Amino acid sequence: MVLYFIGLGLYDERDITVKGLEIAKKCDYVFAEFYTSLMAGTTLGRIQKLIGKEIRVLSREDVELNFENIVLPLAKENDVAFLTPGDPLVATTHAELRIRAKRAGVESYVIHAPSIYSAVGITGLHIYKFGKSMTVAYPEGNWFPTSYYDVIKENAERGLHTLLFLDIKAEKRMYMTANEAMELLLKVEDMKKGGVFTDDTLVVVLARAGSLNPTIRAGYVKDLIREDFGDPPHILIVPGKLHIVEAEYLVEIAGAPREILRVNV
Amino acid sequence: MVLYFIGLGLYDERDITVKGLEIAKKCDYVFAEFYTSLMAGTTLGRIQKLIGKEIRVLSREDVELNFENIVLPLAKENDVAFLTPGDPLVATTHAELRIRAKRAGVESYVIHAPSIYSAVGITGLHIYKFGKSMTVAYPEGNWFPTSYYDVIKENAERGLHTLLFLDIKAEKRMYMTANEAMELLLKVEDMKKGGVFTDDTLVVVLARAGSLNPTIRAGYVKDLIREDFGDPPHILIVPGKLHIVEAEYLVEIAGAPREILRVNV
Ligand SMILES: Nc1ncnc2c1ncn2[C@@H]1O[C@H](CSCC[C@H](N)C(=O)O)[C@@H](O)[C@H]1O
Repeated sequence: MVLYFIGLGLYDERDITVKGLEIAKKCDYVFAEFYTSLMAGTTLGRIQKLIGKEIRVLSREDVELNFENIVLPLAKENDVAFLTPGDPLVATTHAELRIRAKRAGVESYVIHAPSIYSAVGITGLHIYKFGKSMTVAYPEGNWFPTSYYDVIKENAERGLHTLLFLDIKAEKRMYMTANEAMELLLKVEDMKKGGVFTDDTLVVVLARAGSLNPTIRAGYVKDLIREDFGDPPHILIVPGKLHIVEAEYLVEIAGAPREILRVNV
Repeated sequence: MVLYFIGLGLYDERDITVKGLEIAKKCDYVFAEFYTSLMAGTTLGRIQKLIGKEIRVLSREDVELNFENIVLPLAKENDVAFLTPGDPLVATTHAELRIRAKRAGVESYVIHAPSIYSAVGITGLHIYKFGKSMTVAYPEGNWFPTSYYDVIKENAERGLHTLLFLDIKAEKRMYMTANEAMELLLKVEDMKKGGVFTDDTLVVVLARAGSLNPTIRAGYVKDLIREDFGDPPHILIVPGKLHIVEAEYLVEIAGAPREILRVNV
C-alpha cells in the first residue's frame, strides 16, 4: 500500500541517505530509472549489492506512459520503492507521478537525497544568487534551440548566476562536455551578437559533484574551453557579478585567476 | 590530518548520506553547529549514538570567530568532521571556512546531504522555474528589512517562483513560521504598495521537509495566514505564473483551492 520515492544522491552508491537505504531494504519491490541522469561513479550491480534487492530498471516510456501499469499495481499490496539519481521530484515530470499514485489509491512518501541544485554550493557561489536554470541542448537538423542563452542574459542582467545542465544521452551514455557547451555558446553568441557569452566571459565548471574529489574550476572561456575536466557528468555555471567572498573562494579553491578579484567583482 | 564538512540532512539523523555516516564514524574528532537551521526530528544524542562519537557543538561565534583556533588545529594532526544541518554550504557562509582551512595548510572535503533548496521539488513546482531566493529576517529595533519583497516582484515579472528561507535565532530557540513571514510581507506591502503581496496572493508552505509527513499547503494568503502548519522549520514560496501540471499538483497534493487550476496564461 506504499510507494517510496527515494533519491540516490549525486555520484555513487553511498550518496543515498541512511533513511533511503534502510527503507529500500524493507521494500518488496524496487524500481529505478537512469534516463534523467546516471550515477557515473557506481554501477547497477554495486547499487543492488548495497540494497540487497534486485532492481528492475525502467525506461523513460515505462515511467512516463506506464508508471500506473508497471509500478502502482504492486504498490497496492506491497511496499514498493522507486529510485532515481539525485533528489526525487527534481526532474520536471516526476512530481505528477505522485498524482498518479493518489489516483490509484496508493500512498506515497518522499525520501530526499543530495541534488546538483544544492551541490553547486561547493563552487563557493552563494545559492540565493542563482536565477532561472536551464539545460543546454544540441542543435539538430533544421533546429537550433537557444533559449538557454537568453536566460543567461536575463539572469546576469539582474546579478544572478545561471546553472546550466548539459545534454545527455543516458541510453548511449553520451554526455555533453563543458567544452562542447562553451563552444556551442560561443556559436550562439556569434548568431545573436548579444554580448552575453564571449572569450572573456567568466564561467565555473563542476564535474563529478558528490565525489570526494570533484573537479572545481573557474576561469575565462579563452583558457578553459580546452581544458580537460575529466570524466562526466559536467555542470556549467555562468556567474553574474560576484560578491568579493565568492571570488576569493573561486581563486583559492577553484584555481581562478587573480584577475576576477577586480574584473568580475 | 583532514577536515570534512558533512551535511546531516533535512529532518533527523538518518537524513545523512551513507558516505557521510561511514566517514564520520572513522574521524578522530567531531564538531557541529545547529544554528544555521533546525532538525526537528532528532537530538544531539541520536546523532552521537548513530556515529559513535562525542560531538561538541559550536556556537555562531565559535565558528565565525574561532574556527581556525578551535577546529583547524586538530585537523593538522587528526581527521576531523564539522557536521551541519542540511547541506553544509547552502544558505550559509560555511564555504568561506574552506578558505581558512587552506590558509592553515589543512585539506578539506565536502560530503553533501539533502538540502531544503532541492527539497522544494516536493511542492510540485518545477525547480528550474525558481528565480533569485532570499531570507525574511526578523525586524530588529527601528531596522525593518524589506529586500525579500522586491525580489518576489522581480521574479514574478519574469514568471519565476520565489523561495524564501525563514529567519532563525537558535540561541533563543526562535524559528520564524510561515505565518509570521506572511504578516511581515503584508506590512511591507503597506509601506510600498506595489501590489506584489496581498490577501489574494497565492503562496505555498512546506514545513519539516525530510520527515515522512511534511506539511505541504498551498492557497491564498487570506486563508493561510492563520492556519497552523505544525512545528518549524518552515519555508515560504511565492509561485509565479503556474504551469498546468504545477497547479494540478498543488490542488491534488497540497490541498489548494480547485480554482487555481485555471491559469491566466
Ligand atoms: N526541513 C526543512 N523544512 C522546511 N524549511 C527548512 C527545512 N530545513 C531548512 N529550512 C529552511 O531554511 C532555513 C535555514 S537556511 C540553511 C539551510 C541548510 N544549509 C539546507 O541545506 O537546508 C530555515 O530557517 C527554514 O526556513
